[PDB]
Amino acid sequence: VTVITKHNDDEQYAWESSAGGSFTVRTDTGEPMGRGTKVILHLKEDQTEYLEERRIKEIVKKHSQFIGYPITLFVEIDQEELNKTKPIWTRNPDDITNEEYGEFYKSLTNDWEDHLAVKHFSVEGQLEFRALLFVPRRAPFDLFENRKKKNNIKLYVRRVFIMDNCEELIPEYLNFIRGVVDSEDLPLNISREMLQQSKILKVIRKNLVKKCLELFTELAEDKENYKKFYEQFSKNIKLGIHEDSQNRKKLSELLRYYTSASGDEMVSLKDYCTRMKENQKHIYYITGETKDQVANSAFVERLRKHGLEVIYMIEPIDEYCVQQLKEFEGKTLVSVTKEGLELPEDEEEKKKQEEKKTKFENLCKIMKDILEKKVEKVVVSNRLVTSPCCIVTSTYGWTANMERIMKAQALRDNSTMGYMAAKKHLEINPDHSIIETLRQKAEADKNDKSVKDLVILLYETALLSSGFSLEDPQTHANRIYRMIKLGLGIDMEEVD
Amino acid sequence: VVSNRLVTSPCCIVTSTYGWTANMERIMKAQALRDNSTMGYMAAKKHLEINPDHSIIETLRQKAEADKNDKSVKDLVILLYETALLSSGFSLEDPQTHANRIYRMIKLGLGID
Amino acid sequence: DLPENKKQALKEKELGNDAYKKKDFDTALKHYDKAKELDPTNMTYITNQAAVYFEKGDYNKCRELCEKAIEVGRENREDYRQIAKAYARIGNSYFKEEKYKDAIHFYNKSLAEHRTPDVLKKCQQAEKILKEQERLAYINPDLALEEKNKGNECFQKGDYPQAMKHYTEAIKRNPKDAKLYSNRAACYTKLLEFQLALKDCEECIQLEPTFIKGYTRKAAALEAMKDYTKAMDVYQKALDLDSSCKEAADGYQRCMMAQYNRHDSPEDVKRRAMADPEVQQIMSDPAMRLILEQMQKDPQALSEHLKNPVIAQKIQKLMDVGLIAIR
Amino acid sequence: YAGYDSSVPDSTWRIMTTLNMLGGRQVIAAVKWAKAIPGFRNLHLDDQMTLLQYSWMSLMAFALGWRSYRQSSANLLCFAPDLIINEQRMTLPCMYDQCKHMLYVSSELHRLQVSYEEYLCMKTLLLLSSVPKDGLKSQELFDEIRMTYIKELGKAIVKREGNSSQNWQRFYQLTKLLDSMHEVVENLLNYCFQTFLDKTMSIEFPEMLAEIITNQIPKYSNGNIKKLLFHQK
Amino acid sequence: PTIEEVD
Repeated sequence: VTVITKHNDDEQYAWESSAGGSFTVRTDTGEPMGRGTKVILHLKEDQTEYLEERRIKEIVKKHSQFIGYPITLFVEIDQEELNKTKPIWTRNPDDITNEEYGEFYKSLTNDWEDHLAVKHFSVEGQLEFRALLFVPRRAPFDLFENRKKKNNIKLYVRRVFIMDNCEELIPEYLNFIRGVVDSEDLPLNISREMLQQSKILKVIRKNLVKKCLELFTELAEDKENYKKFYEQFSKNIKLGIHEDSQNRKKLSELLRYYTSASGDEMVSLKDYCTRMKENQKHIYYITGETKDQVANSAFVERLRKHGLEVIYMIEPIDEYCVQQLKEFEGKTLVSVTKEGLELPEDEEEKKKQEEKKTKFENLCKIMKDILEKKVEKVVVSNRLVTSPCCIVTSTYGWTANMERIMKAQALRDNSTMGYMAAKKHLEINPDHSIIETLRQKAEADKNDKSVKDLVILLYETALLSSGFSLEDPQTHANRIYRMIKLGLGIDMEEVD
Repeated sequence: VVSNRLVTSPCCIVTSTYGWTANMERIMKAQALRDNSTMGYMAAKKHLEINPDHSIIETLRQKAEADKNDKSVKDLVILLYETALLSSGFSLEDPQTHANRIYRMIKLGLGID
Repeated sequence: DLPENKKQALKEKELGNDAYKKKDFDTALKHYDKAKELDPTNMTYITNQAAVYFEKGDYNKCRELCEKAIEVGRENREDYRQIAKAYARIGNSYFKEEKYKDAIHFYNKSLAEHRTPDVLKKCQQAEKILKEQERLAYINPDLALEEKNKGNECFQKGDYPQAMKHYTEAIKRNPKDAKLYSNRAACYTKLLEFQLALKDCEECIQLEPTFIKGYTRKAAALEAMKDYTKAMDVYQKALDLDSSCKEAADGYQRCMMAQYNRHDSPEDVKRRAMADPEVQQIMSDPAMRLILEQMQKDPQALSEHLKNPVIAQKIQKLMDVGLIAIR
Repeated sequence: YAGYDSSVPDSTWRIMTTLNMLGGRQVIAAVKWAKAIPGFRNLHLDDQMTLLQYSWMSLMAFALGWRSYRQSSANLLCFAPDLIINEQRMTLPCMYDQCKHMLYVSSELHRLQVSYEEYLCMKTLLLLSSVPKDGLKSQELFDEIRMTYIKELGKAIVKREGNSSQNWQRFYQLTKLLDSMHEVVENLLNYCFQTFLDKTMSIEFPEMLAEIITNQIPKYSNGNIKKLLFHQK
Repeated sequence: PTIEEVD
């Protein structure tokens, strides 16, 4: 290392050293500087890549871009200023344009495409930091060359670049937001462990989350762009609704679902509330594989009859959202496929429902005995209109949709599962002509073969309607074949 | 096609040479997030085989020849198809339509209008 | 529960409400006027009378009433949401008269009183309408020609950034000038802003489908970025218009070889191909993942699956980008 | 995907027998849970089972505690997310003679204003809290695991209360609940031991608890089981 | 080339 210095009011001297315990100084007999210091480094041959114009530009742009004095690179000369502008995040949020945020983002993420939205804010007081949080226009892609680089929010402390991977800076469910955080209180004595134990980092993280949620809300106000956002990031909101127990309320407001009364639009839980019927204390929902399976499901026949709206949840992750969304704006959420569902029914109708339970009490008992080893109970339905029956999931069990996911995972894992199977209830439609016929036969002779066969066939059919697999598809098919051969016969302005 | 593997079942559904097994299909349908264009294609790669000696099939041949569009044939053929998918372990895209076919058959069996 | 005059005002309020349900504007005004005098420290009677004047198209009277209601509500400490509603309605009269700039002013006051979702949406509509009216007022093809011409003087000297600035003013002044879009595209191609060259060339082309230069400028940007597959396709579209065109023919021939010669390392292929959302979808789709595994293991899986376009074109896209090589 | 199993009771005042069916399913779940904690499966099986045999009672009462704290402001026991037993059944002797000790635990989590992280740290600590007086065959690993857990409780508290005096007060007050859980267990187990052996009580047990209780009675009631405390009085 | 021309 060579250091040439000229103090104002002193002589220019040249220091030279190879370390190793020693150095010397000589008068510098070369050209004088007006003032100042120049350092000449004599490089190791394997390190000469650091003299590359490209590498210098990258290093200065990544680590010295916040230096107040202009730094220029002399090459061949062509002289290029490197720290030409202030870091975008240190500039006033009101002056910065969308084009500027756009180019910054592209460089930040190496995303040829523009950003969806950006939140830019700063705080002061007992905590001081500045931050930029960007929402991409596309969800992150599966390529491992991208996934291995997360969490991609750059951290700076006192404008000093610290790192590209900022674990514990933002919750994982929001790890699709790209950005920059520049903290003043966080110590420069950084190691992953210090950061994990830092109360400063903890506070910054909760504040970044709140701001992310504010950005999402602003996007929510814009119907056209919110939909674009939601299509790419709805799963992230949903992961959050499940895990973030404190921001769960704000996250629920961001959910959008198809409903039985939305046509093809996705609507918010607040829109559902605005279309609720008098004395409706519940938000009704159904889960499934497709929109049409749930729309035409037996479980919603009466709800449509009564004019009630039902939320259609058809993404696998929905099975988790419903586990934490116990309430929305004080209304209870209920699954139309689960045990105990009740409607905002009339008192006269409730009496008729009790009369029907009595009328069919004997049938319920007979069917249960036939199916004692198949179902927990047989009861009279308050859900069905045209189906003679359905299979209802117990309150603590898994719906057919969650069981098919668990089973699909077991196949994925090349395993089987040591778990309690969902408990099931069969429900009888008391007004169905098949059911009334059955009541009469069942009472005439409890063990008439045709009673036993009809009950089993209805049970298996009902399992299929509810999305449960059959434990024995060949036997089921054979019952159908028997049925077929018998059928063939071959054996103004607002006012205050 | 006409079956060379069946005896008592009127039919079965056979995975085509390059198709999915029931287990692959179950994983795919249950968990895949898809536009269903490629899934519809793979899902459709199936062969239905006919048991030429089954009494249902023989009855069916006779009806099909008498009237290609007989409504009872269109419904019997679909019912056998859906049933066969289940016996082969494949899910139905719409269990409710299937159930309704069963319910119609039942009410007819019971003398119900 | 109420002072007798408040209850009396309420009974009249309710009768007035029924009169409005039936659109009986004038009976209702009589009821609300009684209610207003019975309980004068209450904006509701004033705003209801305004509701009639708004529905009648009598916007000046309904505005006076809303303003009086606002002054009264503040004196009597009425809910901020009530004040907001009176302002929202004022903004609505201007909205209805198409005075969107005033509708906005009053909606802004409404929002300060309460950021009512209805106001937020209605004021956004007022803004969208006014913004379109302003752009149309801004448009003037002769000023566009003068800015275009200054942009051309700059452009022709190699000063593309300045040319771009003048071209930008020219397009604000004349939005359908296809030639102007392609002149900006040229500025960007020369400055290596190849992506921006593509967006302005695309608008030029849709406006003027026969503008062969729109295609040669776009294709040059694509070729420069080593997107030889689309550059060739764009240069070919240019050839479809004129088979003798020099850039359309020469750029096409360079792309024809370069699109294969550049594959080099698979890392180049992955970084470039996966930039394209279409192949990201092909790879993110598990059905395709299963099909591809069969294809690697069995050339006959390819022979059969490629007979169906839904798969054959997903595969063709992966081949076109260089992700799938066929030997 | 997350979520692997589920369990509920099917009765209210008759929880006097269904608590055992539930305790059976909950201790089994506790075994799966315990195994899921790194290093638990490396413990000798005889000791893994000994610890659930002795700790199942505190894990059950503590599990009820959390749900009660959040669902009924610790006034009622919550046997499962879907079952809360109300006052008209809660004070009956068949319920209350055992349940009053489980209510003590619920009341303390509520008085203490325990976070879920702090709660889980404590549930995890209770898992290894009751051992034979003669020690465990693979005790050295059990001891490392149990001490890791107490350090985790401290961390859960320090990062939540703030200040210094509140960290030690919340820590020691929560720790006092872990220690007093043994007073809860002494009485809750004596109910089970008595109803297991005395046929007069007409109490049914599942195979899981029936094995635990026959193995636990001759050691617990005779003082051959050691109560591990994390704090002094 | 086209990119150095105006229309």
